Amino acid sequence: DSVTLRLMTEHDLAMLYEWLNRSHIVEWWGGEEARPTLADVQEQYLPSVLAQESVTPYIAMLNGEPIGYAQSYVALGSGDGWWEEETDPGVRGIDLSLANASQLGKGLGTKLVRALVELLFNDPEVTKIQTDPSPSNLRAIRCYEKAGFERQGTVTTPDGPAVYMVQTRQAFE
Amino acid sequence: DSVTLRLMTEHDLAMLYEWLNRSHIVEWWGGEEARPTLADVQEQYLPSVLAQESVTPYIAMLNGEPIGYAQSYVALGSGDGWWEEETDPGVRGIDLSLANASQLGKGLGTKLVRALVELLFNDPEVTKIQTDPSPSNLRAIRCYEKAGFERQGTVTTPDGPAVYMVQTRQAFE
Repeated sequence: DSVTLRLMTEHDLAMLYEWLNRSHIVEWWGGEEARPTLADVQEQYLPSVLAQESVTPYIAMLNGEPIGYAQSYVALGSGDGWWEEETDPGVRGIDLSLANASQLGKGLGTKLVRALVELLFNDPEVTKIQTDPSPSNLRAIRCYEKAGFERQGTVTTPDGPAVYMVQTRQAFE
Repeated sequence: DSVTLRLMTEHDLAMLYEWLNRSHIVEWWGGEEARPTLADVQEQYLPSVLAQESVTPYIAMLNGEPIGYAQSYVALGSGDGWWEEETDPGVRGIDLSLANASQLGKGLGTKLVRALVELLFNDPEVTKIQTDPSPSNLRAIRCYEKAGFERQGTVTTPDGPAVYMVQTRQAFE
């Protein structure tokens, strides 16, 4: 049980494309529809395109095996209505939504979160990590808390209410 | 005649490597030194690595042929002491130092500048483009002025004084 992260590179885009075609669920209410093409993936996840939005892509690995995709982003200046009240350039948010996109039968839980937190605090410009799980996602909230995150309350995002959680460098230590 | 820019991808790293061992000048005051390997270049300019620093890499093209490399960056929050007085997330900096690195002949002047500015302003989050040429570089400064930038004065950077120049979305229109 060794969970670790690396930068995602373009060679990973084929793999991500494969994983998104595993994770593809059309719910009865039917957003989604499409189902991504290799070109769709390249277009959305190209590292250079993510760079324009201050997003950094990662591959989460279990025992050297890539099992999912993660992203960190600079909260401040995110746009499309995201994190509009942010003031501090050092806040990084994390997006673990694709962190089991390979559909392993078990999630890397707080181990995954700790490794991402540790990696991000390696950059001296980073002051605090935030994450915004669904208010109904009690298990993810608990995993974040076990990893050192503290619930701050519920915020309205473009995707709806979210439970806003943070870990400062100081708290992390 | 027709200058365009596209996002740089990993495929371009070899070409960039070649351009760099091509426009390679060692100055009497010694620096630059080591001389770049493919590995140095692929490591330093890997788009995912640039993403971690909120830097977007571009390949400048003339009539569909690659002639040089350009980067833009989010000024706010850059660190290593860069742009510490910035407060606006919408500010993007440009770095044209390698924009004629193919050294295939005559340089794209204002045309290049305008195309990079246009591309950045296509992002609604971008409020202002900045550039920081050497104060002795009177010709670069003139090209930036022809392209719509306005001198704001001289600022101290980690690399010494630079002439601070900007073009607001308003001014560009």
